[PDB]
Amino acid sequence: MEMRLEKDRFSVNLDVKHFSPEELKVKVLGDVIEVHGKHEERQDEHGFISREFHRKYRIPADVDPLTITSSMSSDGVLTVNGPRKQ
Repeated sequence: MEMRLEKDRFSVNLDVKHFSPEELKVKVLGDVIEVHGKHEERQDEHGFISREFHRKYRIPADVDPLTITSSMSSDGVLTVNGPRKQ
């Protein structure tokens, strides 16, 4: 989901509730945030399921890639954020 852009901040949210933190990987390639999620076959309420996604976000030009950080909430939302340099 969301791509919030403040004057002095940068923040993107992603609903990854089906993936455990160990099943997710975030990589910063230049000005691109890459999020990869993959989980092997798992039983759920409906049957059995495996999933995989690869999401790419464009970072604003005024954001130092080195300052990008991330976090996961209890509600399974992944947030990637960084300070704006201007």
